[PDB]
Amino acid sequence: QVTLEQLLARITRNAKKQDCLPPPPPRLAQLVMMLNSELAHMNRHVRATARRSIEAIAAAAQAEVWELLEPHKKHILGPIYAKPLRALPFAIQIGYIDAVTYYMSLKRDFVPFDENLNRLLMESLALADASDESLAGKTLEFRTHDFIVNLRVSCIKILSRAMSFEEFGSGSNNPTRPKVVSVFFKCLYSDSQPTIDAANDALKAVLQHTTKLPKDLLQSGLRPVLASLQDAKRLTVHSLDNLGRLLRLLTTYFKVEIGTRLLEHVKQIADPNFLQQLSFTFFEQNNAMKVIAAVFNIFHLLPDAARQFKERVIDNVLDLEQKLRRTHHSPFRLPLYKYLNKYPSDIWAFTLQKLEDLRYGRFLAQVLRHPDSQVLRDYGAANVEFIIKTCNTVVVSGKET
Amino acid sequence: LHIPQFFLASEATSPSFCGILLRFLMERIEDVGSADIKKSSILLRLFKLAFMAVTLFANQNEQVLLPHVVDIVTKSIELSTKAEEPMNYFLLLRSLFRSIGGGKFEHLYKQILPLLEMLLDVLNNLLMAARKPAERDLYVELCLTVPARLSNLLPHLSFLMRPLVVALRAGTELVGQGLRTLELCVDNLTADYLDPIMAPVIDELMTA
Repeated sequence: QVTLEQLLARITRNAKKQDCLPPPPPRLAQLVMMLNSELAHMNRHVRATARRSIEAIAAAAQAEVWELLEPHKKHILGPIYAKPLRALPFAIQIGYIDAVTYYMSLKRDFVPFDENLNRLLMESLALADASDESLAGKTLEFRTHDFIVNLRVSCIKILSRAMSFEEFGSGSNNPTRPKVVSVFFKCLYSDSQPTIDAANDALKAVLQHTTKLPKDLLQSGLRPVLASLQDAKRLTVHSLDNLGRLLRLLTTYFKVEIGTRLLEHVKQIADPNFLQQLSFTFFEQNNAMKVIAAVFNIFHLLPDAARQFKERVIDNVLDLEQKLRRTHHSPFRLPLYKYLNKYPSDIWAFTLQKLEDLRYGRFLAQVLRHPDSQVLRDYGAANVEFIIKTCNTVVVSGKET
Repeated sequence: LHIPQFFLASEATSPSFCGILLRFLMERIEDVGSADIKKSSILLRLFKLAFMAVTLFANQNEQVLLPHVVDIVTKSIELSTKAEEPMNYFLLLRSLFRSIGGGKFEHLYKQILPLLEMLLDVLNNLLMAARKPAERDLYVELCLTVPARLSNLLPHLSFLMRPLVVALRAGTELVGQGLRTLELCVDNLTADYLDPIMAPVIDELMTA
């Protein structure tokens, strides 16, 4: 790759737009054709190298990539439209979808919305909507799983790019866009990180672009997550992760009392005998503790109305630590710090309101010493005067504490 | 280094310290192939101590190691392609494999046998002897001591043919291991099933 970069840099020293295009001979026309021929390869490094080289050639000649690639678009588009996408092996499908996605990004009208493109997009939607067992069967094998994940990511990316075009699905009025959004939501709740990230990016982009959401579609999207949050025994880390993702996506949509229900679940799970037995061992790898930590992790994502649960959460964490005989360290400290770092004024006021007690100043001092508690330190630096004033009032009040 | 070793050898404290050490080590796993001898030797020794601790108390420490085994194998294989010294990630795998031979639970979690065996075969195929044909010995030993049950290894048995022939013409240890494996295969199979598997390498096998 480095040798190719050096050669390309050397041979385009005095390039001009005329030399990089076919005559109405040109030096770089054959080179550009050859590089463009490699954009649909089955190897991702080859595709990346080809597109890097094409961009480098275009920049030197002071031209646009679409200008250079317009004459040769057929050489890539014809073969892709000539076969049914559902019969090819995984790698060929991935390469074809990536090539089409890149081609339809150079300019708005580069790839017309003819019958072939619509058929390809419907095939991509069907593929993304399929199941692991359906796609040749998931034997738990590493390579088949990786191929399936990559194919799903490519399908999601192409559908997300098609969403940006106001032509796609507008002239049909059939459930195409709703189906795309439903597929995005279904992918957002998968067990694979790459597909999760792709779906999250696509969903946030579409939410920003639309600026509004039909009530029925969002109700359908949000039903599955709230379905599983109605039983303490059935609570799992994956459901809480999905809830956190949705809270991060749709900020001003959710409602209060979900935190109270979660706290009720936490109280139910924390059995006294269970905790007494869980002591005497390294309980950081237990499932119940992980579920409790996941529940506590959500409170820093809820809207501003969650500010009223600070005392409840602090008391819960302190009581849990007391039951387990731990200090300075427990699985619940990190999410609690994340939550407390969002309301410095409130936490400082609450702490200073209870200066006489030794159980709260110690906790706040422990919180401040963590590397990530910077906003709290800034607020304390600002209001050191208030802190000293209240301490002086307490000391002058004339008590034994 | 004796303090971790003393803690890991004691029955009372071995599980908790093993868990803490493994949690710490899985965050530095990326420094194994750092090409700085002082940085990698200590990490490799710590991994060895943890695995030996797992071996000492099988019924207590196996559940400590269970969560991390798939991560260790996959991350080693994935990171070895971009490291400055990629052989450290296979020295680590040799240390791991030498400790869980016998009867354990993680054999069930190991369902990535074809990928690991194909990768080991490819690495064995394309490698200059190097610092003496020692990389070949490392890859052959990794091939011939993969942690699995013979029933699950009955398929993928064609992945052991070339390393077996390579082992039958090497030092005493590899020769003994190859003889052991070949005797096991001959004793636990029928001719009509085994002969087609051995056909591609049978001449070299008998000559060796």
